[PDB]
Order: sequence, then C-alpha cells, then structure tokens
Amino acid sequence: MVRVGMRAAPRVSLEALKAALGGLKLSEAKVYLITDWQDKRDQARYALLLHTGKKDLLVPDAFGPAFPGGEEALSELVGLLLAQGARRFYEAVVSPGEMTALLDLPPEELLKRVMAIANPTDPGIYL
Amino acid sequence: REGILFTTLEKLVAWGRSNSLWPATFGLACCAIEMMASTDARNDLARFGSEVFRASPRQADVMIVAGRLSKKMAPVMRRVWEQMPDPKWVISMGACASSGGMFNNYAIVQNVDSVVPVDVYVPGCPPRPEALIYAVMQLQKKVRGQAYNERGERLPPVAAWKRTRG
Amino acid sequence: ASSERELYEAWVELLSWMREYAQAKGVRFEKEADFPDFIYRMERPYDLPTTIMTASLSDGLGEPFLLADVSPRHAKLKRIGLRLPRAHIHLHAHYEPGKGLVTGKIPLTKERFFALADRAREALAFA
Amino acid sequence: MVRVKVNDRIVEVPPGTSVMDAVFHAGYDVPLFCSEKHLSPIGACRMCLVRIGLPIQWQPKLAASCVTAVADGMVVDTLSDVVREAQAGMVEFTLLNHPLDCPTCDKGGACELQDRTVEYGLYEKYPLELPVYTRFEFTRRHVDKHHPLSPFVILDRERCIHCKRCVRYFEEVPGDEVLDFIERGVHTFIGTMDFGLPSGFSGNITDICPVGALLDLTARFRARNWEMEETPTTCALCPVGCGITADTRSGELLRIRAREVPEVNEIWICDAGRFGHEWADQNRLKTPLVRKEGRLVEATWEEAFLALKEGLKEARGEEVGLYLAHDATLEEGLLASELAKALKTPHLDFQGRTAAPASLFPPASLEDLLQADFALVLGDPTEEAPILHLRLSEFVRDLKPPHRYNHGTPFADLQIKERMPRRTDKMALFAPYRAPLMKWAAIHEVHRPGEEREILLALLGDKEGSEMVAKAKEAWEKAKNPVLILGAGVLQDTVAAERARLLAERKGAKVLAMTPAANARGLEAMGVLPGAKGASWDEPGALYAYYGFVPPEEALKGKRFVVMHLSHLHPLAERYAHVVLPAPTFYEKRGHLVNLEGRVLPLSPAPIENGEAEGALQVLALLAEALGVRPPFRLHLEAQKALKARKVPEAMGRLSFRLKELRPKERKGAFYLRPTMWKAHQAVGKAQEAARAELWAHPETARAEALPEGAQVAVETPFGRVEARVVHREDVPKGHLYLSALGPAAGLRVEGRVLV
Amino acid sequence: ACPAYAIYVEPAENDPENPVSAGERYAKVYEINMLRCIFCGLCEEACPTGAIVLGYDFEMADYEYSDLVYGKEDMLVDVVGTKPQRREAKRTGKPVKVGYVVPYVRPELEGFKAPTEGGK
Amino acid sequence: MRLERVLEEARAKGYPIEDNGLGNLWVVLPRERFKEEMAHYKAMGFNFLADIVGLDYLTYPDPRPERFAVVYELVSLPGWKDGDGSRFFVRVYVPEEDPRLPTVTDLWGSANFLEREVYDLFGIVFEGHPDLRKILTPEDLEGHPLRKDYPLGETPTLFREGRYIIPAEFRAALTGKDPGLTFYKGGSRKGYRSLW
Amino acid sequence: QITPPPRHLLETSMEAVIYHFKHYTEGFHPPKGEVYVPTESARGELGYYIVSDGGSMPYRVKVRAPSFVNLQSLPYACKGEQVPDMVAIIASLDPVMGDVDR
Ligand code: SF4
Ligand code: SF4
Ligand code: SF4
Ligand code: SF4
Ligand code: SF4
Ligand code: FES
Repeated sequence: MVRVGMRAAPRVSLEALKAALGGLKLSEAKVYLITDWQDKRDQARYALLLHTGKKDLLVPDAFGPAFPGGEEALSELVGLLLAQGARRFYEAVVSPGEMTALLDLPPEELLKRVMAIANPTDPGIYL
Repeated sequence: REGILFTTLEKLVAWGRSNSLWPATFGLACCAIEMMASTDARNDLARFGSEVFRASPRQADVMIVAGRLSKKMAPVMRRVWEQMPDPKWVISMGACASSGGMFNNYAIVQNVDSVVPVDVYVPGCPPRPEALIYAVMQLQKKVRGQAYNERGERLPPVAAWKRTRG
Repeated sequence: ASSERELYEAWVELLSWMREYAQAKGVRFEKEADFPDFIYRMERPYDLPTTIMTASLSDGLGEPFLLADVSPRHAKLKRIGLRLPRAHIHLHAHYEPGKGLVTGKIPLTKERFFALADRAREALAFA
Repeated sequence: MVRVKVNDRIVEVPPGTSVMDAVFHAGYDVPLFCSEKHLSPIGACRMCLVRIGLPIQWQPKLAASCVTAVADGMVVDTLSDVVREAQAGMVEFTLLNHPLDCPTCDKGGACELQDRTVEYGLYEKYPLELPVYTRFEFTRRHVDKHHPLSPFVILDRERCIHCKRCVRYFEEVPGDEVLDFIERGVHTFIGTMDFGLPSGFSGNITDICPVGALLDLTARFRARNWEMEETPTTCALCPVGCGITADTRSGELLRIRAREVPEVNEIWICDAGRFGHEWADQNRLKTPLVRKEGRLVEATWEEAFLALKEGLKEARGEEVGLYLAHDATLEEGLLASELAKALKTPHLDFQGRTAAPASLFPPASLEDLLQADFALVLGDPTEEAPILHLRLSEFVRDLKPPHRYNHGTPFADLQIKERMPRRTDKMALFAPYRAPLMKWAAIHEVHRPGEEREILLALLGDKEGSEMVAKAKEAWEKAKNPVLILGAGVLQDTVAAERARLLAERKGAKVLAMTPAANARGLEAMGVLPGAKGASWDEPGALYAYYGFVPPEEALKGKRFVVMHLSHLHPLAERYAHVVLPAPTFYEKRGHLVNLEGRVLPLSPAPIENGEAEGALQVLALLAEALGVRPPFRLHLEAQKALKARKVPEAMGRLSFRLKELRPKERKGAFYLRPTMWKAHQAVGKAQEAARAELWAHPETARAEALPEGAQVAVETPFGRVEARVVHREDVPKGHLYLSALGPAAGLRVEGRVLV
Repeated sequence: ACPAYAIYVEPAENDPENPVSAGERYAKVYEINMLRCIFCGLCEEACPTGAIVLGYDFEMADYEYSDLVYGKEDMLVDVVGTKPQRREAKRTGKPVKVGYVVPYVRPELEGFKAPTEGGK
Repeated sequence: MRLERVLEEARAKGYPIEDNGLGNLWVVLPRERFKEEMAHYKAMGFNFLADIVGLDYLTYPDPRPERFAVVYELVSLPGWKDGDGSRFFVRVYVPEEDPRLPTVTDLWGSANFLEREVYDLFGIVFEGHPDLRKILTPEDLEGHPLRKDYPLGETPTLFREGRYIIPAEFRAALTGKDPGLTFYKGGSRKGYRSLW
Repeated sequence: QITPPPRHLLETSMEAVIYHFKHYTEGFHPPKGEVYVPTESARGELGYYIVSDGGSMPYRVKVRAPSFVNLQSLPYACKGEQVPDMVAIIASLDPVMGDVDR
C-alpha cells in the first residue's frame, strides 16, 4: 500500500494524487473517504483510501472545508474519481483520535478496518 | 417550473404539494410495519392527502425510508430514489434509519443521509404512528417554508434540490 | 415512638448551633454526607425536615476536631453521636420528652455544646 | 520443588511460596484485600482463608493463605461449602460500615470490594426463599469524608476497610511513614501529622487502596472506570521510562496510572510522572505560525512550508543545526542521524546531551542491582531517577527477584516480611547535599559541586580521600559484584566520568547512568551527537537551526533562520523565531525509546487533542525538501524497517551500544542547577506549587546575601529568568546557591545573578 | 446500561452553597442522542436516584440530526413540550399543546405535569 | 428409542459423548467418518435436518482441537409414520487451514441454505454442494464475518460539542478472556451456576 | 446474581448498592458451556444455540431461523404455479425477512 500526500495540505495532496493516479482505471476500485462527525460536513476533514483490488493508495486527512481550499480539493478529487469511472464511494466514520494512528497501522489491518466501517455514500455530497 | 417565480403562484403550488404529499414507502424492517399501522382504522395517514399509495417510484414525491437500511440495500434504495420525479422529499423513519441505532456494525448504514438526501428525521423504535404524522406535518410546513432549525435558519422546501446528483 | 420527629428537629437545632459557632469563631464548618434514603429515593417519599446526615468542624488545615452524626431514618436504636477525633472522646445524645436533648441523663444545652467545641478547637485544632 | 494439590489439581511450586500463590498458580481464586504485590503479607482482612491438609489430616481452623507457607505434599481446599460460607461472612463484616457511595464513588467499576463481594458473597443457603442482603440494621461508622490530604490525594475515611496496604507501603517501599491509623477498635481511621504528604511517591496508595478511600485529586470526578480509554505507553519525563497508562476520554487526558512491567518498574510510578499531566491537555499550540510583519500569524501548513523553502533556499548544508528533544524517539534520532549524514553538517545534538555519553558505560538491569553485593552512588536517585529509590529499597532489604508463577508476580511473597530492617552497610552515597537516602548510607559524605572527580580519584586510589571516601573505596574493593550509579554531576564532567569508567572497568561492575535526557542513550545509539566543529544544543554556532525544545536565548540570538517545533508557545519564539510548528507530546506519540538500562520501550499514541500537529519525523522529512535532500524516513513502518536494519532489538530487548569519545566544556561555577524530579513544563493546575522553583542557600551565605527563608527571589540564567522560593538549608555548602533545574538541564553550573 | 450507547454523562461535584443533587455528585452534562436511543428504559432501570425516567411526549420529529441530541435542560420536568413544539410555539407565539392525554402520570414522574383523563 | 441406539453405536466405535446436566446431547464424529456416519444416521430414520451452525473457537478461554467447529442438528418427526421424537447434535471440528466438510444437501435439502450461510459467515467450504454462493453478506463483502478474526465494525456515537463515545472502550461488561477492571476476576465473575 | 436488587432498598443496603451497580454495569457470568432450547412460534421451530465462556457477554449466539429454513421450499412450492399466484403462494407461506436475513 502506498501513502501519498501529507495532512492539512489540501492542494499538495491533491496534486500528488493527480500525479500518482495516472491512467489507472477505477471501474472496479472502491473509494473510501475517511472522516469524523457524520452530520457536520462544514468543518469536516477527509482522508482517502483507494482500494483498487490489486493495490491500495492512502492519502492522509488533508481534504475538506476544515482546511483552506480543502473543500474545493475534495470536490475536484471526487469529480476526478467519478470521471475515471469510479462508482463505489464509501464514507468511513472514525474517531478524531483514531484518524491519525489509523493511517499508521499496517496496510492489511487499516484496509480491513476501513472496509468494515465504510458506508455506501452518494459522491454528490462531496461535489 | 419547480413552483417558483411568482409570490402567489409558489405559495399556491407549495400548498398543493404539501397537502398532496404522495408517500412511497421503502419498507425495510419493523419500522415498516409501524408505518403500516399509520394507515389502519385508528390513526390513518389517509386524511391530509396521503390516501392513495402507488408502489411505483415514478409517481410519488415523498420517499419514506422505514427500517434498517442494510448496505446491500443501499444501491437499490439509491436507484429507487434517483428514479423518482424531481420535486421529491425524503423522510428517515426510526433509529436504524436516522443513525446506526442499537445495531452499530458492518451490516447497517449509520446514516441514511449518506445515500439519499434526507428531508425529515423521526426518532423512535419504532416511532409512534402519531410521531410519523408529526413528521409529515413537519415536512408539510417545511415545503410551506414554515420550518426552522434550532439555530434560527429557515429550511429549504426540497432537500435533494441541493446536491450535485452527477 | 413519635420521639423521632422532635429528634430530627433537635438535630436541625444542633446543626444550627454548629453553624453559629463556626461563623462566630471563624472556623470551617462542613456538611459531610446526606441521607442515602433521600439520594436514592427515586419516587419514594421523604418526610424528614432535612436531608443531611453528617457534619464536622475542621480547623484551618481541614482536619476535623469535632464530628457529629445522626442515625438514618430506617436504622434501629436511633441516636445522635458526637466524636472528638484523635481524642478518643465519644458522646451519645438522646431526647427525653419535656426535658429536651440529653447526654444520658445530663441535659445537652447549647452552652454545654459551645464549651465542648471551644475546648476541642483550642486543644485539637492544628491551625 | 514442593508438591501441592488445590481442590482437584496438582502443582509444582517453589518452597518459599505462599499458599495463596499456590492456589492462584493452580488457577483457583480467593478473596484478597490486605495483601498486595511487593508488600509484606499480614493477615488483616482475613479474606484469603482456605483449608489445608498435611497427612487425611485436615487442620482444625482455616489457614490464611496469604501468610501461610507451603509444605511438601500439602492439600488446599478453596471450594468447600464451609470455606465459601466463611468468605461470604468476612465480606459482610467488611461491608458492615461502608458508606453506600458506589454510584457516586469515584472507584466505580473497579473496586476490589465490589468485585470480591459479587464473586464470593451471598452463599447459597438451603425453594424460592426470600433472602436478605444485610442483617446489620444499626448505624454505620460515620467519619470525616472527602478530606484533601495533599494537592494530589483525597481521603474518605469511611470507605477505608482498615486493611494495611497504604501504611505498609509507606513504611516499606518509599520509606516515608507519612500515613497511619490514629485510634483503635472500630474508631480506627487513617491520618497524619505530616500533612503535606512529603513523599514523592505518595500517589501509588491511590492505586493500591482496594476501596475509594484514597483517590486522585487531579482526576477527581472526570469519568467512571470503564468509561475511560486506556492508552498503554511509557513515560518520557526521565530515562527510567516507567510503563504508564494514559486515561483519555473525549479528546482530553484525565488520569495517569501505573502500567506493571516487573522488568523495570514493578507497579510503581512517581508522583511527578503520575500527577504532572495537567500541562499536556490544557494549553498547547495547534496551528503553525509564520512571521510576516515582525510578528507571528497563524498560517496553513502550505504557507509555512513556503516560508520554509524561501528561508532555506540560500542555506549551505554545513551551517544548519539539527537539535532534538530529550524524549526524541529512536526513529526521529535515526532520521536526524541519517539526514545529517547525507546533508553534511557537523553540529546536530539533542536537548539533554551530556559532555560524556552514557554509552560510555555498560547498562545494568534492575534485577542485576537486586542481585548485586554493593552500590556506590554519586548523585540523587530520588530526583534524577525516581524509581531507583524503590529498587534500592528492595536491594537494601536483601530482597531478590521472586519466582514467576502462572498468575505472574506472586500475590504474597513470603520473602517480604513486615517492618523489615534495612542495611546501612550495603551501599555508599555521595551527594552535594544531605540526600534523603543518606539515612540508609552509613558511608556517606556531603561534598560540594565539582568534587565528584576527586572522590572518584580517591576511589581509584591515586590519592587519599576523607574517612567516608576511604570507607567507600574499601567497600567497593571488597565488593564482588558492585553496581556504580552516576548522575548529572558525573555525566557532565569529562574527567569524573572517565575515572568512573576506569573504576568500573578495573572491577567488573556495571553502571547506571542518570542522564538528564530521557532517550539520551538511544539517541546516542542512533548517532545523534555533534561533530568536530560542535555547535551543541546549548551552543550558538550554527546559522540556521531547527529546535525541538527551548534553547538558551544566546543560542537564538544571532541566527539567520530558526525553526522551532514545539507543543506549547514560548515567548522566546515570538521574539527570535521565524516559523513555529505544533508538535505532539510523548503521551500521544508512537515510537521507541531506549531505557537507561538499554531496553527499548514502546510509545503508543493517546487519543488526546493534538490539533494539526505532526511528528518530528514528518517535520524533518518536510524540512529536507526545502534543502533538496530526500529523507529516508516518513512513516513509522519504514522507520521500523530502518531501525531493525540499524539492529535495535525488539521491544523489551536490551540494546548493546558503547561509545568512546568525550566533548569537554568549561563550567562557570557560581549558581548550581539542582536536579529536580518535577519538570518546569509541569507547573500547571495542582502541580503549580509542587513544580515551583527553589533557591537553596546556607543560612550564613543567605544572610550575607539577604535571602529570607520565605522569599520569592527572581534569578537570571542564560536559560532564562525564573522566580524561586528561597530555602535555607544547613546541609548546603556555603558560598553556593542551588537553583531548581526543572528541565533536562539538570546538573549544570552557570553564572547568573539575583534580580531585585 | 445503554445498549445503543446513547447517553453521555459528565459528572461534577455539588456546590454546598447552591446544591443541585442530593449527594456530592450531580449531572454536569446529561446528553442523550434520540437518534441513537432505542427507547429501552434501561437507563431509568439503572437510575438509582430516579432522575432519568421515560416520559409521555412523542412529537419529537425534527429536521436535523444534530438537533435530535437532547440535553439536560431539554428534559427537566419543568419543560412542557418537545424541541420542535417549543420552537414552533416561540416562532408562533401560540402555546404548546401536547397531542396526548393519559389517565394519570406515574409516581416516578413526580413533578411531570400532563393532561390527565379530564382532571383539568 | 432411536437415540439409545445412537449412543450405543457411538460409544462402541470410540466416539466421544458430551453431555450437560440440562438435557442436551452431542456426538462428535471425526472428519473422515462424518459423511458416512451421518448418511447412516439419515438411514436410521432421521427425517428432519434442523440446523447447520458454525463456531469459531479462536477467542475461547479454553483451547479446542480446531479453530472452527460445525454442528448439525438431526431430528425424527414424532407425528409422522413412526415418530419416536429423538433429536441430537453432531459436532465436527474443522482445521483453520482446511475449511472443508462434505455436504448433506444430497441427504436433506435443508442443508442447502444452511451450509451456504456457514460458508458465508466462516470460510468453511462445503464439498458436494449444488451451489455455494454467498447468501447474506453483501456481494462485494470481503472475508467471512463470524470468525473472530473479523471486526464487528462499530461507528462512534455522537453528541453536541466534541463529546463522543467509543463502545469498545465504553463497555463495562467483560468477556471470558477479559481480565476485568480489578486485578483479577474470581468467583461469580469467573463463572457462576446456582443449584436449582 | 440473576435479578437486580429491589429498587426500594437501594437507599439502605451496601450489598444492594454494590449488586445494583455491578449488575447494571458488568452484569453476571453464566457457567462455561453450550445450550439450546426449542420453542414453537407462529412461524415454526425457533431456538438459540448459545456458547457461553463464563464472561458477562455471550461467546456466541446462533439463531435457528424458521423463516430461513422454510424458504428452501419456495422454488418447489411455487413450481409450476401461476404468475399472479406466485405472490399469493409467497404470502401464504408467511415469510418474515427480519427472520430470514437476520
Ligand atoms: S428503529 Fe427499531 S423499529 Fe425501526 S427498524 Fe430499527 S429495530 Fe425496527
Ligand atoms: S468503595 Fe467500592 S463498594 Fe464502596 S462505595 Fe465505592 S465502589 Fe461502592
Ligand atoms: S485507606 Fe485504603 S489502603 Fe489504607 S488501610 Fe484503608 S482500605 Fe486499606
Ligand atoms: S518521571 Fe521517570 S520515574 Fe516518574 S513515571 Fe516517568 S519514567 Fe517513571
Ligand atoms: S432507553 Fe436508555 S438505555 Fe435504552 S437506548 Fe435509550 S438511553 Fe440507552
Ligand atoms: S488475610 Fe488479607 S489476604 Fe490473607
């Protein structure tokens, strides 16, 4: 599993993911948006885990309106996922204290946890 | 044209829609049976305008998600909602629908607002049929523009009017 | 018998005396404990005039030099007790009808209690 | 070994075993209130009662398994109807006077009284009989309630079940009898005429008390026992690294408790480490700050990294300083090492680096100290390495590591008797003042600063010392397996440290080196020390510098660019720093440390509110980008790979690393920085007065210098300006002023002046 | 005792000058997420002081997730109505009318005022 | 009457017989003898196949032979042609790295959906099944939920101002392998049973 | 150990308070063992196979679902039947998907 970007750097994370994704087809990939506080999205932060099935890609909690330009970064990100043909979007709810260590767990544990906790979501709520 | 752009016409059409609210039940669990009780001959949601009940989704404005929404049912309910006419509203009935409820696990969606734009929430396990009527009057006066939250804000008539569907 | 009511009344009376001595001498008074039969009474009725079971006079250091307690509403052999900590001194007051509050046979007057408290303060109080 | 049978099972068990431990070693259970691990069992609660046969020859009356020895081929019965009936009756006698506080009791879900009650009480008497909970229908004992014994400890004398745990501990383990019963009969209650609770280990009675009598004032009324999230980690306040458990709920730190690891700290924590948590969760920095208009402004991480790129664009790689904190993890130390390897710079260092590396000396294990014959000590264990006081309390009583049962540490060690006599001939101590442990140091001499080197010369034998020093020399000679213990005075003076090395090499003897830095030996093992040029953590040599701590103002003064990675906000940064960044505390960190005994220790992250903080690992990774160099470490997993490549053993593994190089520095002796247990950044909340600064002076020199016994005197050091209460002590050598070193700057001699 | 884990209780020490509860401890923060709450009554069943007791109001349907986490001062016996009902009565100036009637209120609800069978 | 002959037949061939004093009976057959033995059981007149229940003993305080254990329930209807009413369980342990077991679908068509369920929840593969398809867990679900190595997947509960609850750290109840909040658990909280 | 103490004497007995507190927080610990009991509901045979490990929470609970085992006979039952009757034959079999899916 790869980890790109850095926390609280929305545009750096967005550009790093733009470069790293390339021409990868996301028709069978699963996009996990990791966040806290289900209800309040105005101050929410977001991390991303991209489970392609053959390899996974991690981006730390650097998206969302919680950071300057992070809202537009999340919108562009989800828009690009949809453009690349991603259909399966999920929203994972972790505790604020978890969110940091969860990206420091080993890949298999982190991915099993995310797949267990993820909720099917309308990507439109991030557009 | 969405019921807008004239002071009298929009209030009139909102009146019309509010009283003509057409429920389409999406029964999942025991919340669905407690909603079936909201139609019997003790307390009927058959007076305000909800007498008729068209199983088709092309024919109703109100989508009432009644029960626990399993993650395997989420895309089905998603597409049933997308396959509705556009002036449409969403009620989330019961704890399992509103939040994860007492079933906090891999199987159940922890907020139906994740998949569908929810208009009204109604707690309870099950929520009483009269609480559901309170919710539909709540939605009624919401589409009348008579609804406010605890913060003082007026609420838009139609949620799912604010989302980039795709 | 019905002595209980006047016993709790005189208990409130003794508490009033303790508060007055505290305010006069500028020494700390403390309500130590309330009645469990009033805390944990949920719907159950409470007829006692006050809900306070234990009180104390503590010196400047907070270590008590005088302790006073009353038996709960439901206990057998009801009494009121006094204790000088560190002095191995214990007193047991009852209530005799017509006479008043008595330690054994000796009437327990406010003046008696004031003299006992002053001696206790001067001897036991550290600061 | 001795052959025992518990109710259906057969057990091998060492001879000195307690019957209770043989019971639990067989896997059975029995009430337990009076006895405690590492404490002398004495039958007080009378809860451990079992049946014993030694033939079928049953004993007449029930044996207290806590204070009953085991005999070869002995039968022990814990399931008899009579045994369980007596257990229930004793539980009732214990519950006789209890105050009915369970719902409002801070002891909550974990109350030994509650649990043994629900385990063993209300025996099945023989239908649908209506049973009675309580037969006692009289007035319960009502005594003083919720009495603060100290800024950290509260006392409920009603909840006390009159076991012996707290007074037993106070007499045995710390050796401070500051708690005892007053009256007798049922009027017995805990009290003291020593009110402050002087012992620096008082807080453990809170963990020991099986009831809610002794509770933690710093965590009173915060949450119930089950509700708290437990983060097991290690304390990085000093290099002994006790295991601790950080209780956290809803993003805030509530309470610190001990984590048992008999290898180093048994079940004990020091008061400073345990109650000095108020600062971590109260006021700290959450946003990176950048200097724009001669002042600091909150900025995005992007804007701060932009300022970083700009300020380092014109920077040459041999003027950049890399200065880490005393608690810096092995990963961070190794990443700094590798990054200054690639980026050639001669000066990197860490906050508490000593003139003489601790890696000079062979680390000793605490059980090696228990088995050792002699202990030669220079420094103050109580303030420099607190729990060394407790391991020396075990040592002094001839105690030795117990046998390891199936339930782990023995519940009742027959090796530990009550009121044990303490030997004064087993060790020698030399401190600049009359240290508390001198009570147990027959051979003891109060010397002055900079005299250690001469005591060690005398111990080597190239000259002749005082009576005490010659006695210490002689005892060390006679010692077959002695342990030498060295503090900051030794570790900060090149010549003294070298003479210690010589002594402990000539006689085969291990060393316990009390570094002012927590991960000093691990950072040394990771190669974090300055080079030839040598701008150290206290030296203003570099032109660009990164700081993971607060330097002397003279180190900041002059530099072109300084980037400080702190957790709290310091004025010294809003007047000299250009870019500040938030850092997480060791409570919420994850990584490894190296014990002063060479053992690697894990830091698990606690769910405390960090803000947007980032580890120094990521900070250095991002700082290298502005310089062009690519860092080898970004994450904990890659850091662990490269660590294990660096051949640092598994956790609880001991790390072997020596070093032979000395960096000497002159010491301007006018003021002394007294090594303190309490640390400056801990002076928050209830630790406010406990972590105060002190200035100690001999009454004559104080009188000459006009220093009253109660005065709050301000003092100016190169390390800043601090106010300190003035204490007169007749054991402090004349002509000196001992100033409280409440940081990892202990043991340093500095100029200065008393401001008025 | 909450199977849905819907109750958050932050405690604090009673102030002798102006006390709140009967012991040395009271409810500083008492929140219940009605959307998580499954309505057992186990909270009352574990209530040793009879503080928490299920009531009779059912007209609690509301629009926002974050508004359905009821606080202490939304549940005290003194309050008459549900959150939307009270909000409507304030933005309306028309007093709250509950949509229920009962023969009587249980003793555990002592203080809870309700319309009873026609007693009023 | 047919149960007595089952006990007599199992005891003679060295099949362990587990019994609780509550009235429940097991007959544990080895992996080899499982298929043919239960075929013989159906031949003995066991009309009805009630349940196929899979068990993951990973987190059990006492150890067991293998991690997984499958338990079948066989019955003979009392009101049918010649109904005794004899009902009993057959337990068969299954290795962690060999999640194989022959189906009895050919014997009872009841085992069809039950064995599909056991395959869904545990990685237990049933040999000879007409269709082993995931029944209950979502089509895209990865793994087998009910084996203890699979997380329950809880979501935190939410309140007003940063106040949240994590159930796994909020739970006061203890499991069998949970030591408890005191130094140990004994007595009732290491297991309790009343004497009727 | 099974039943919480009577709520009226929660203000009198230490044993009552302790047992109330412990019971409502931790609960109680049944013996180590597996158990099952059958019952007749309006949809057939019902039962719980309970493995308890001596803890306060059950080690595992499996439910025999009559609505689940009854559904294996649906393709057979409605085999050859009418298309409108495929709904009536499902309604007549009395299914409950809360029981089936579970
Ligand atoms: S909230 Fe209660 S009634 Fe509604 S579906 Fe969930 S369990 Fe059934
Ligand atoms: S000390 Fe234990 S038994 Fe006593 S009130 Fe506290 S929790 Fe209850
Ligand atoms: S205060 Fe606690 S530890 Fe001390 S004797 Fe009493 S019950 Fe034992
Ligand atoms: S400061 Fe040192 S002695 Fe105290 S808890 Fe921390 S590691 Fe242990
Ligand atoms: S009724 Fe009480 S115990 Fe039950 S879910 Fe609601 S708050 Fe929790
Ligand atoms: S008497 Fe207290 S445990 Fe032995």
